[PDB]
Amino acid sequence: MREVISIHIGQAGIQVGNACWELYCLEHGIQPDGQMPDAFNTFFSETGAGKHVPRCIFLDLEPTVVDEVRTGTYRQLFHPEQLISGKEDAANNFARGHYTIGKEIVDLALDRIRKLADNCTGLQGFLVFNAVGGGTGSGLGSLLLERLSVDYGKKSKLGFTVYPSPQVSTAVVEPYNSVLSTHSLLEHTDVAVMLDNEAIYDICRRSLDIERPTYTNLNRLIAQVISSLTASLRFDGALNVDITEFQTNLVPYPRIHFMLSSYAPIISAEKAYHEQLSVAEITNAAFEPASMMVKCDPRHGKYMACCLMYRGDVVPKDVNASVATIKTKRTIQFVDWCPTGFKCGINYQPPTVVPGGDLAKVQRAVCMISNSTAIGEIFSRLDHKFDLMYAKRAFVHWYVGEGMEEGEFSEAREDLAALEKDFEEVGAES
Amino acid sequence: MFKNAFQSGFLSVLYSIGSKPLEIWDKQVSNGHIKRITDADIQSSVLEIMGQNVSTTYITCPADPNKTLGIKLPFLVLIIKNLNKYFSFEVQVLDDKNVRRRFRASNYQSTTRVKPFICTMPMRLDSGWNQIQFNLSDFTRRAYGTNYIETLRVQVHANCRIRRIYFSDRLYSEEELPAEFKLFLP
Amino acid sequence: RRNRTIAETMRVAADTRKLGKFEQQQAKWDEVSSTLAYRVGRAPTELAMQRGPAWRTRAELTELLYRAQPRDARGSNPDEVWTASLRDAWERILPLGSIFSGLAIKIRDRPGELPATRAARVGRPLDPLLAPLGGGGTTLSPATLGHPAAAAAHAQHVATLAANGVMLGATTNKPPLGRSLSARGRAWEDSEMLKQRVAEYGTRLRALAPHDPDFGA
Amino acid sequence: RKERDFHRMHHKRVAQEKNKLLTDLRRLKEHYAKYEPTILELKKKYETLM
Amino acid sequence: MREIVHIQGGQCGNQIGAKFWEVVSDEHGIDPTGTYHGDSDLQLERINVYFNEATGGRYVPRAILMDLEPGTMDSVRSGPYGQIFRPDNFVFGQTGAGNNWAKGHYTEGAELIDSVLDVVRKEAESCDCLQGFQVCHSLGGGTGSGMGTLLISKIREEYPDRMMLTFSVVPSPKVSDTVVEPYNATLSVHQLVENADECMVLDNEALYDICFRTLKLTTPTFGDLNHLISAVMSGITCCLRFPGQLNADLRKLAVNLIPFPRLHFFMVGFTPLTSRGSQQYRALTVPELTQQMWDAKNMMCAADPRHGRYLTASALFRGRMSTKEVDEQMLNVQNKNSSYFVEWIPNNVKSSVCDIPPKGLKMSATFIGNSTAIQEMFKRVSEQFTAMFRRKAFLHWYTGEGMDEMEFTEAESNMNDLVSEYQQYQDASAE
Amino acid sequence: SSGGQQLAAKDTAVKEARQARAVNLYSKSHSVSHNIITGEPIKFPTA
Ligand SMILES: Nc1nc2c(ncn2[C@@H]2O[C@H](COP(=O)(O)OP(=O)(O)OP(=O)(O)O)[C@@H](O)[C@H]2O)c(=O)[nH]1
Ligand SMILES: Nc1nc2c(ncn2[C@@H]2O[C@H](COP(=O)(O)OP(=O)(O)O)[C@@H](O)[C@H]2O)c(=O)[nH]1
Ligand SMILES: [Mg+2]
Repeated sequence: MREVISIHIGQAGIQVGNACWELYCLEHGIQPDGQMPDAFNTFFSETGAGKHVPRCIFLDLEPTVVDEVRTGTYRQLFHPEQLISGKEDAANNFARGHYTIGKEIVDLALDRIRKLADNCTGLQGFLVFNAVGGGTGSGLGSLLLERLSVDYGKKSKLGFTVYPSPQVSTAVVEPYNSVLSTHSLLEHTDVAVMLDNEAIYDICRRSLDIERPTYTNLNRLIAQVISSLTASLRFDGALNVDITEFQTNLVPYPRIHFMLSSYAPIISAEKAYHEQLSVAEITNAAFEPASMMVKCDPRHGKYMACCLMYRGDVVPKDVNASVATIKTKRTIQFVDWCPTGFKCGINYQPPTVVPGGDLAKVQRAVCMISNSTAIGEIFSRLDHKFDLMYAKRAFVHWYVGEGMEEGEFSEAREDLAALEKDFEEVGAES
Repeated sequence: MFKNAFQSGFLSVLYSIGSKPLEIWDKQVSNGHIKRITDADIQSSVLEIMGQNVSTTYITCPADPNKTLGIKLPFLVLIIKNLNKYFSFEVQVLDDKNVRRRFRASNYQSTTRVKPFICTMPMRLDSGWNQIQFNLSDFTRRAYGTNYIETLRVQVHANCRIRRIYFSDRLYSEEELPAEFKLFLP
Repeated sequence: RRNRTIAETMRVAADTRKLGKFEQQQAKWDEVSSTLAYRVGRAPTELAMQRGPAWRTRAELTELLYRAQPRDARGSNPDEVWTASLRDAWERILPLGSIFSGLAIKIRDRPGELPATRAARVGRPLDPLLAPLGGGGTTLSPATLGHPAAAAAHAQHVATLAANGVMLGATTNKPPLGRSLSARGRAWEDSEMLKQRVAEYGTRLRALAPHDPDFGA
Repeated sequence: RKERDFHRMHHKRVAQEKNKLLTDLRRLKEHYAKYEPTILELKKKYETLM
Repeated sequence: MREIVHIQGGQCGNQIGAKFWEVVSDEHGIDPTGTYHGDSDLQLERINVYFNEATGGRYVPRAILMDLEPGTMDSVRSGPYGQIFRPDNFVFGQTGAGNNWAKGHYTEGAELIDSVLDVVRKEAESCDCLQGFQVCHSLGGGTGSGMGTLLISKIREEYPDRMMLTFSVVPSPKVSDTVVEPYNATLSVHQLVENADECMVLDNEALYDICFRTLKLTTPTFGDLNHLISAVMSGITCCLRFPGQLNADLRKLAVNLIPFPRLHFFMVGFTPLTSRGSQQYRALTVPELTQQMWDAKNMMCAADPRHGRYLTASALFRGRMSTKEVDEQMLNVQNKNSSYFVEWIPNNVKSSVCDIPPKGLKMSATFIGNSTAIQEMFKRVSEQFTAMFRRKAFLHWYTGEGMDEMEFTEAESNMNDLVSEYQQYQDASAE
Repeated sequence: SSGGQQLAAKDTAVKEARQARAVNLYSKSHSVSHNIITGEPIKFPTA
């Protein structure tokens, strides 16, 4: 049976998962008590008499975001052993999350990963939610994904990493923890989908017409992306597009596996009635650079491979007629060696809406996961950011004293140049 | 067979020139033909195997499937002409652990594959005629930890022109080659 | 150097072009790799186009590790282990749907042996870019696991630089040269955690796979 | 002026981190020096026992 | 007593074949439960061609369903007319091939081939006098294009005297539904030229134009295209199941439509299609169906038949019609535009009639065409191949499953050989 | 026994759920309310 295991690492991992697991409960009707009043088998496992538990572990070194779930409205849904906590946090230190503190808690993390994998019949993949700009989200996630590649082979890893923006970020040492995590997210993660913070702030500011939203409103429509890409396993549709379709169709070369994300209908309640949710409208709106969840200009680069995840009353013709107009437009440039660029998945369920959420109840939706060479421009922003800070070796003795040698920064930065030189290698026309 | 009849040095297993070339070799054809043709450059009668399918037509040295062959020599030398077509030959050996290991070289593959029972090999050849020096001991030592003892089966299933396939103890060039083994005669 | 139907004239000489297209494609790939390498500024073996054998040997390591794990690392499922081991045959029936219109998944999994269609250790001895590796293939020994020579060379280089006391990230005017993980010995295969896992599962790994072949010759 | 400021900054930082790691070595020394008298007396007890 | 084994591979093969058994059950009167409720004896005269009689007098289809993902069989089984099939015939996997030809044909599909071939051998040996094996699958995917062609190669070795009717959809020209369409299409066509006896070519884009221009369906659903495809499949086998003045079985079609052993790719089309706004104004006669038969817009193939010459075309007429109207209309279509037909085969048209029209129509016809214009389809996919092949893009997923890169060059050099003989037969002239 | 009657009731509930899912699949697998090929109305097939 289709069965996924999701891992949430770091303070961004739980808070996205809090918004994620709010949505999967309403999709299958699961109450916060954990009782439904066969499609639930992916993200939930039946337990005893009518009780369903999530197939997830919430691990974080800091106990603040973990016990908030333990005292929250979902205190009966999660297994108490699944919520793994620690004494002290990594405290924005990649060396603390990977060498000193992260060694003791990763043994208990794999004890429940093994327990979750044994109970379910067929694994389909791994869904990791973390922020590479933090200590636990990067350092402990680097060690955890290193375990999962060396132990659980041939099962794909879906990476949803919150990534720093050049315009604004909320930590001084964002360049270090993100550069040091680049080695782990290259070799180990099979599929990595990028997310950026204030690129999705502008989604709320412009599309949702809200001037002052917060992290709670930020992560709810992240869960819209996560649920839409996994919705083909849960519910029947015209084109059943599973997890293993993403790895076989969105990456041509095994280390350039970085893809974008974009949700097409992002409209409020009062804007929903005036505007006509046409399939040609949402497909045009999805490919618009404004609707991307990371700051990329697709005009700068070329598309490599695009996956389209349609939901609701989408007939298989309007998906074809809308995307045929996409190829004819000049502003959407594809790479020369990939004539067959699109992957279309059509599902048969409208997206659910949470009570109190900003998003309106819409008949149709598009979630596009696309590979582009403009994704290399994100890492170029972090490149000069790292080298200017590393020139005077500021904020280094925190990493040096916590197990790491000073040389580890050198191959980590020079690993990032291998990622940059790969993107402008594959973008070169022949 | 061929265990008591052991000759020092070379041991010719199949020679095309003679009153009856296919003296010990079994024959098998399917949408193909076996044809003794005198070629152009050598002007000598050589056997030819042709077929539209590689795996269908073959000739095997042991005629009965139950019977086995024995040569203790670690070299197999075949003189074949490159037809710019598929070639394929297969040699089965008995290793140290009394196990049957089949080394099977072909022209239609570029990467070698080592399964626990059968190893598959690429073959690249020059333009015209050629001799191929299949080193039994070296190839079985590279493929597996065991060492060569004897060769049980040799079988060409290909589109080729064969003459002078034989077994050798070690590499022997033209100036120390015996009288009738040349095919070049300088 | 220097009567029959059209279908037969195609079919007779078709296998010659079957041969010829591969060396035509190999020459085309060599010139594309050289032009791309000169355009982007890296070695031809360093290029992203030539990462196929690395993914192949990664797949072989993962499959051998999964088939040579112990029972508890593979899975401690009480139904799976017991109902697979109820007799000499190892098959489990996985029900799907209700009992009325039900479907069955017949999982067959024999421990300690690779499947016949999966037991293959594939390497390439003809592509020249893997000549320093001596034939890109799967190695199950911890000493030769991954890329050991380049890792040792990089370790010697960084030890020599540390002993000489030079500083490398001093200037922002000089961008670093873009070498790959396989060049630094920091690929997936060269991980210390595969090293220790293969070391701890080494005996049954050699039970499944008897010898690591050297594909150079 | 800027170039000498660069090199004196680097010399200062390397000297500071050398002193920090030296003090860490001092702390390790004084922390594991306590295991020496107990192993001395236990070895003497072993020798007298044999 | 002639009888066809149905094999449905992949998401496309299961979804189309679910709709295919809807027509066949309705034509033979089999209810949703499976029991016979026909109103004519002629339906029950030949049921053993597709159905096996079980307990209670209900009939189970002779269909074997295969896919490596359990999602597709849940839709087939739980859907309407889904209880007729046998759960033992639902031979299926768990891991999922996932659009990869290497996974379906070499590694992951191979552990299920010994299971699917066991239930095909059971269905083949139990029944008395086989015709062939009708297989419905795709070519852009990897689970049905991969595992299906492994069965086709394997079932040819076991039964070499039986035919292989393959209904394979191709990549669309305007759109790609999977990113690896040129990889899977070229690697499967090469596996079909030497194995499949005769091939029917379909695509989504040609059926989209049919549903919009002629049927006037502005929102043609996923099963509306399958209904048009299912009507073609029943039209191929019409002379077997029902009598007629000129019966033509599967072997008569292939001995007529195949001049040379590798020119066995055909384009198809169902003739009596009209919208409800124009149903009451259409005069359904032999000239009216023949006018709609030979039109390019009625074909279910992306290749435009005006570009090349029809080497051989066949039509499987149904309905109480006169043979002379069938005779003189197909004589007239050759003479009016003889440039669009080949010249060295006289009498290109294979005409046959079946006296029982389908349910709801007084007259119908199913057209088969061996046109050399279909070389434009293989030229397009090979053009998409060399663009993707020259950079090794999306190639390590194929070679990571033990596949050599020789099979890529093996595949397209048979594809290039296939398109080369199509061009040379069109250019060739007699005297 | 009462367990047998309960099993029969559970089987009937399973049949009702399968009928509902089949109705959903047919209703959103057929677009227009009329047969595409022939003049015939579209009905859910029951027997
Ligand atoms: N999208 C999203 N990102 C968040 C959210 N909360 C925090 N983040 C990101 O996470 C960063 C904050 O540090 P974290 O990575 O969460 O810290 P951590 O993972 O717990 O690591 P330690 O604090 O050292 O234990 C911010 O820069 C944000 O970019 C959230 O609710 N939604
Ligand atoms: N006409 C038609 N085409 C279909 C149907 N289902 C899938 N396809 C085509 O099949 C291709 C994708 O095949 P896929 O689902 O990946 O097959 P799989 O790999 O075997 O699972 C697409 O190009 C679709 O257009 C169907 O019901 N009808
Ligand atoms: Mg934290």
